[PDB]
Amino acid sequence: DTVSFTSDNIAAAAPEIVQAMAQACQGNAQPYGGDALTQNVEAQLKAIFECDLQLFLVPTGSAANAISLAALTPPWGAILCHQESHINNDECGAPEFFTAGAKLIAVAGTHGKLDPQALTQAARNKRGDVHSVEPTTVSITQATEVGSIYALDELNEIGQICRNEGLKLHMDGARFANALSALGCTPAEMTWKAGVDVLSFGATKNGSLCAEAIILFDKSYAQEIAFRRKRGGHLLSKMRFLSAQMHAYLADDLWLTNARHANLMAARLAAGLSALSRVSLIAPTESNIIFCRMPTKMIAALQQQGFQFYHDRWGDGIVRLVTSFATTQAQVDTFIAAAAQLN
Amino acid sequence: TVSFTSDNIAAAAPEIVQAMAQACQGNAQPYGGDALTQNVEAQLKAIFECDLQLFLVPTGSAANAISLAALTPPWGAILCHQESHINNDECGAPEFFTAGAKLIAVAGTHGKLDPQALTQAARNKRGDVHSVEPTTVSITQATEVGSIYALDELNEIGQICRNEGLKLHMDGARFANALSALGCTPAEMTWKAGVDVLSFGATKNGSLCAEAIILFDKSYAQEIAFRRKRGGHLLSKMRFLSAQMHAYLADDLWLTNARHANLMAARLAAGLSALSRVSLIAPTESNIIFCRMPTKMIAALQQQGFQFYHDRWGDGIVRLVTSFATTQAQVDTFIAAAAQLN
Amino acid sequence: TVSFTSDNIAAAAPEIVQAMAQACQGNAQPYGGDALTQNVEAQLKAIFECDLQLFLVPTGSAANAISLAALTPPWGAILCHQESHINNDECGAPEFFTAGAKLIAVAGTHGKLDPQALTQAARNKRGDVHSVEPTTVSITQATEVGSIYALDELNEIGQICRNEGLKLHMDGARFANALSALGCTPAEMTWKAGVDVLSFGATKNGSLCAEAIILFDKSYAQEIAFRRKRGGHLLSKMRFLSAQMHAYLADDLWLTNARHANLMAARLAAGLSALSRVSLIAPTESNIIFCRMPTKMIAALQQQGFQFYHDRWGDGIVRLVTSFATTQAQVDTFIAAAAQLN
Amino acid sequence: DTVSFTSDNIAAAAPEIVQAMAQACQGNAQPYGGDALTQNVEAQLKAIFECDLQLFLVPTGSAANAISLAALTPPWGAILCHQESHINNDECGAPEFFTAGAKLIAVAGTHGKLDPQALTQAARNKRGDVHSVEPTTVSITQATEVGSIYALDELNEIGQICRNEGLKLHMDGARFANALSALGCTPAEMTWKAGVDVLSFGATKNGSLCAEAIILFDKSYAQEIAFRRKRGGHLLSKMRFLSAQMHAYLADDLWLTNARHANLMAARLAAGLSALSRVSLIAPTESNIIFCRMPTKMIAALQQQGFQFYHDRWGDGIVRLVTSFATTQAQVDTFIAAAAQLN
Repeated sequence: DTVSFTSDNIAAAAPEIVQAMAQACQGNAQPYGGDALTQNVEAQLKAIFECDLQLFLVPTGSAANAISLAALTPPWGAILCHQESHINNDECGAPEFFTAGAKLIAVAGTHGKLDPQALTQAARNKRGDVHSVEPTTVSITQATEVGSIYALDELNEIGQICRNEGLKLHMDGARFANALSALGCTPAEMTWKAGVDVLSFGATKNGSLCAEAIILFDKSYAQEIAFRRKRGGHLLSKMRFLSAQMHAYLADDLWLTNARHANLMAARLAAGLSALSRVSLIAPTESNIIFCRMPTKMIAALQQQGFQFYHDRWGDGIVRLVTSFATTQAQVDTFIAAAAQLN
Repeated sequence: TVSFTSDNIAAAAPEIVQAMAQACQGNAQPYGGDALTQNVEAQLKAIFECDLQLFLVPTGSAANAISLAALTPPWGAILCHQESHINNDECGAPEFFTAGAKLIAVAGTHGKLDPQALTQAARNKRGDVHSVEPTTVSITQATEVGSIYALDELNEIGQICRNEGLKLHMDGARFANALSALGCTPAEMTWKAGVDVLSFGATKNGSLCAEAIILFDKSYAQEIAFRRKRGGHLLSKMRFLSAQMHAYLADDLWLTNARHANLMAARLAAGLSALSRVSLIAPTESNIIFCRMPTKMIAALQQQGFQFYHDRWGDGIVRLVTSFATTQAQVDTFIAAAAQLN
Repeated sequence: TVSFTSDNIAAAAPEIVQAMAQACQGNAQPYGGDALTQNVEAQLKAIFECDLQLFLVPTGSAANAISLAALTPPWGAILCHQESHINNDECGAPEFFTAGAKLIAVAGTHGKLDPQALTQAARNKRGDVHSVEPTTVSITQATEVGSIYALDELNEIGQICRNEGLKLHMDGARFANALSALGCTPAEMTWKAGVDVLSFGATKNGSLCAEAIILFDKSYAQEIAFRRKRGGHLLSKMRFLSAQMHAYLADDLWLTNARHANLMAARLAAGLSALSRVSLIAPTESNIIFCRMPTKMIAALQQQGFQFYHDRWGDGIVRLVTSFATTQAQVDTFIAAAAQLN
Repeated sequence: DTVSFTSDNIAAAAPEIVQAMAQACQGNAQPYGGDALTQNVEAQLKAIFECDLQLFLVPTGSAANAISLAALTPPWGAILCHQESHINNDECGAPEFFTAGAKLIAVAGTHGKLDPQALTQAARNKRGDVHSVEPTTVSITQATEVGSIYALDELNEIGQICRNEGLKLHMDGARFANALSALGCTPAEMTWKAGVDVLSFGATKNGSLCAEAIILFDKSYAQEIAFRRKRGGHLLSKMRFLSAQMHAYLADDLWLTNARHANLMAARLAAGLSALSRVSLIAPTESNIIFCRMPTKMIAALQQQGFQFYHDRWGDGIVRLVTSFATTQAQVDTFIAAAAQLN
């Protein structure tokens, strides 16, 4: 039962990250992010993104989305996003809670990526009608929930659509490092250079304990996010224990190394499974998330052998396999050999 | 730099950070599905001598707002003290989670609620559709100024909530500091007095960010679970919040850390009150001291590297907060520096 | 000009404005304490053949938002059609009153929910703390596309709500148009089918602004009474909202206005459908008609002075809505003008 | 049968008000304020207040207060008002609901007014503190709930405080005309000349049915008030029947005449009572609201004779008497004669 591909949050934290917390719990520090360790992490993130920004460390990626969307969306506003996006399905209405009831309008798109024409139509729809909610913000997940990745030309176009229609762009980066490692571009080209204004920098699924970051590029919303982070109960007094994780998460490119390894194990797992006759991939994997089609008997037999994964959410035969930074080749190859015998 | 500003400046106890290292191995079911979250819940059931449900949260203000949101309707009112944490230092976190409930201040001394004023506030404009209806009460134990409710005052507040059909929530951010001074069992300070939901605090008493919502009336379990997730306070890697709480309760570490913090405040106040120009404004009950000093003493102590809060309550008024990590040398140093400036 | 945009452009019925002048004499107890508001409620108890509770509101959007808010928790979900009014033309009024409840669109043909698609959306991710919990269903009768739920279709939805622990709300802004086309009793259309709260619409059928929240499950009476006051929908001089509803129901005037509106729509649809280039999306059931016209014909009718809503649902799709004041000459003028354009 | 002085909401409309809705009935009109009568009413208020403004007709004065405060106050903001204000007591948290949970902070003051020193102290309190809500808006009631009337000097002083502290000033004017008639000033001097940004122009208590007006002087919140009026359910389709009330309300100075009559019948009622030996006035009468002390037996006898009033909400023997536009000199003389016989 120890071989699981349900999610990347089942894994523990990196040894370098837990040791940073043990080295941080020394002496006294000014609470609520006014310490020296938090200032170093914000300055380090500025050099990584090659621009000025403001750090808002939060304990949950869902809170990183809800606080970000609340600073940009008025209660009468609308948040354009994908139907399968995380803010629309697996947050228990956390955006609707923080935005004081702003509506989330699902926009058509393939492979978890917003279609540019469908986004422009949704943005201009009923603009000027007092009887309708007004689209103000667009949310894109990078990497997407279905294991796909926006390319640089796909991100730049969405940003331009936001510019032309007066919309704000928020990037859900719970698996940000997986998309960055698969493209090899700089973090700036994948964020603010493409038009992203607020970024939900995710680190928990990539090796941290709970240290998530709201990376704000448009500092005009700084007062909003700061007040809304405290108002939501996400301003921790002993902040240095969340910035200790992020400091080790960014040191020596540990975050890039962890994400690269997770993407390799997923490509190895998808290669071994798609080679089977009765198994097919819904799309070639680009991150650490795999969506494949297996015969229904193969799903039940694999779960009966101890393998844990997510099924029966996206239809019949659809199985989601997610690797982590701590996934070993033995775990991947064992899952391949087990499904091969059933084939 | 010797500081008595608050207990949130200290780190965690060495056992707390080490229990996370042991929990940092292997894979575990996320969002509280691990056996460690089940253990700390079963451990808290044995401590409070009753059945309960645990909801770990990162901050104590989140524990308050989530607890109050499960008990208070939007058209309801939360009866609390004027100087309470939920009414001042949360940026309207209760008003946010409760979908706009109204916090009504109730008169009282030393951050405590007066039973007469509470009864008059609970019965004000009952049945009137034009006014918000009182529904819940919030008390802080120990209070924001370090005062401690007696078990007899908690029973009276609890009986008022039963007579008026209200719900009782306790802000236990410094729960351990009040429990050690009373020497009573946790059950007598909570559900035996009538407390329905408890914000079990541990951060100030030696944890990194382990706060707990202790629900005694399990009829609100579905609302707390949904609102904690809806508010973004449901962490995936729960075993790292549970590992802090496991070491926090193991071998009575929380009772020892609190007894040490309360004891260090007693020595600091007794040594300062022995000075001619230094007097105590209120008797020290937990780990928060309120004393009066000469204005030159305050500036001279802050030039030497001593940190504390002063202007927030008056001229010459100085607040000193000791934590589990304040040493006997740090207490005697601040006293000797004040004695020289005397 | 001759307009078929909506039935809210119409005047007030002469009997409605007459009743307001008959009620502007003397004093009366405010906020519904008068004898006229109590008479209108008792008059509705006899019409619906059951005990109920009346909550007069100035707007049908508020009637939907207040009703759904009393039934939905903030972490809950409202199951409705994609083209429903609460999901399109209320500026998030349900999301506002419900403190951010998520409106989930359920598949359905001709603006009517599919029973098999509704039962799947209710069971979907039940027990998942990460997902919003479906709590209520909202069906519009008559619907926005001009269709009408039959009695067997209303009872099936009511059974699915009872099977999945859901609460049923009925949007009845054009409730009378659906009742007159079926000829059944108001009880058979509402609570007998399983409806728990009804947005009884009267403005579009000849009233100025007297909308009514008819509550059959009186356990939510306290919620609605507090939420319409909390939303600013509790008028002091309510005897002038109940004066409209009294004349609205007097001598079956509301049934006479609705029957006339449906007959004028059947006349308009018959003449247009007989034309060569004009097609009906579906046969008309209420006072609302959706038809397909050539693009040149639409602009030509707009250039002659005729008013209707277009380019909101597609190319060539035109919505024509008749009112109680629509004359046969206005209808025959629109038929003759569109016929000349062929 | 019963001669009541409970409030001015028990009365009906002026004859001109109900006759105006009958004339605005005939014909078809564009809904949701698109008709010509709603525009003409807005044009009249531009001439009455001698400035450019925007009109938002609402059914209740609580809706006028809550919608106005929601446009000015952010969710983390704070509303400064009096403890006994209508928004803090008799609206069932309507301001808290429309503002998405903004806090209402009570400011000390006498006769329902705000003290300038206590207001500056509440505005400067805990500025820049992220843990505390930030004061953003001020709300004053003219005339106050106890019938007291702000002077023009007191109104201008509060306005400069709002400008010195970056605050927005909203005025609750449910009995606006009662205060305007006694001061004898222009409507502009009472509102925007003193710094009022949005006004809850009240008319129901002065002879209307439900024609309450949100008058916006700072049209930067125009888009926000329109969205918040519709989102709250206060955008009526057949608005030509709310503006028809307001057209007759403003025609031929009917609103000034009704308010003067209400203030006159109150001054006559207070003069005849204070002359009696056993009933005294607690405060000088300024508008249509009176406060007087009576022995307990006189209250019970007046209650058994049919007279209606509030008698135990403020103290021992404290009786509040409220006159309206429909109060006659026969109704005033009858109440005084009955109380004189009891004396």
